Amino acid sequence: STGSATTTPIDSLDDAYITPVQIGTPAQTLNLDFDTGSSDLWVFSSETTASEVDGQTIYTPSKSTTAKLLSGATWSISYGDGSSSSGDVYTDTVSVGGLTVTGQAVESAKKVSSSFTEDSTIDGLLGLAFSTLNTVSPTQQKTFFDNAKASLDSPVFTADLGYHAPGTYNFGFIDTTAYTGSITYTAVSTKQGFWEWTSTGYAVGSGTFKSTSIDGIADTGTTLLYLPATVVSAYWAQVSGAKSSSSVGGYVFPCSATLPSFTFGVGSARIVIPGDYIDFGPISTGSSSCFGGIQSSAGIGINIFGDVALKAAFVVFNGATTPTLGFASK
Repeated sequence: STGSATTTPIDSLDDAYITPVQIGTPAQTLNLDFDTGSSDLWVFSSETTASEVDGQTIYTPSKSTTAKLLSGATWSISYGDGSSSSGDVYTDTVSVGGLTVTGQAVESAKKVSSSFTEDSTIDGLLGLAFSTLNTVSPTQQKTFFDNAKASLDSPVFTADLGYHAPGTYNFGFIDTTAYTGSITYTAVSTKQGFWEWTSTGYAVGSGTFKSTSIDGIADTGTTLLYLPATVVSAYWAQVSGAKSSSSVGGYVFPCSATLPSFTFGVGSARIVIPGDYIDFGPISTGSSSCFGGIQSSAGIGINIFGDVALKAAFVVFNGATTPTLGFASK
């Protein structure tokens, strides 16, 4: 089997992407944030504290003839950005782009943090990291991909995120029309539960490539590119007037600037992030100070190849017995 679904930016900055997901019978369609950095499929629901729901579409398990309470199961998650959610668990039928999993754990939120409430466009998350990170207790549950894997034509999914435009998540096949040149594959460590890999280096604009190993995670659920402070300083040094602002919480730059590109290495291959992808607009409405899309990972504890990086590439998440990651230009 295969599946193919369009993923759409939630706003004009590409802060996140939402993908429609069918849950239950009859289908209840929710727009979920596909997150290769976590492993829970959780949704706003009829059980979510009413004051914590603000415009989201909810899953109502009592209206699904295929929903079953997973007795005794609870979940609770905290994300790298300080947001969190928790609740109980149902199994139900879940379909993405024509690919159906029966008996998928659907984690129903009883509580969500303010950051989730405030984002009316995101109805929940669909985790695509390794199932070892799933938070369901006392019986850990599998991701949608893990459940689908054996049925797929090939045990892969691909992320093709757009810049200020829709893109595509495919399951079970590689669309050879969706990228240019070849796909370069690189090794993955699953030891921390992530799609963790090592970039071979970077360049700023038309500058020379610096060969250096940068361990990090491919994370569709993180907006920005978080890299070591040395790398990030080298980038922003090429933007007149850019500075790290402790009050704002990262590098800012004059909105009048033209940003240089940023290149990262995948083996001997190179992915070029155009400068415009690094612009996250005014820090507050009407400001001439703009927020940068490349930020320091210092104090996160891990480097993160988030959407800024991934949307410059066609990315293969290869879930073979020994997982690997592939990147192509597009």
